Amino acid sequence: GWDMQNVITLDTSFEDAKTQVQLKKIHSSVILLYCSKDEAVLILSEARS
Amino acid sequence: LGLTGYDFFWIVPSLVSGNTELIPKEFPSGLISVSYDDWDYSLEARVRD
Repeated sequence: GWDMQNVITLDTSFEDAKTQVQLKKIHSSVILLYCSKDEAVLILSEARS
Repeated sequence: LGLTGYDFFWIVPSLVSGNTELIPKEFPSGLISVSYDDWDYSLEARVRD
């Protein structure tokens, strides 16, 4: 009985475009993150921000 | 953050709604506010009172 809230795809720039808005609609849950390490560092830094 | 829409009714006091002729573009429509009347309660009525 999984509860898959949403699917997020940050195709464009992370800290510039509308991507942040998507990252802002995530609530307290488990985040399955799939990306390369170089950009995963940026994604996790933005998530901490 | 998705907190503005048809379901959220932001209600704010006269402190932010002063100077009604100037409206920032980031104020959502339907922003309920209360203020001292400047339309019906005229200046002559003010002086007379």
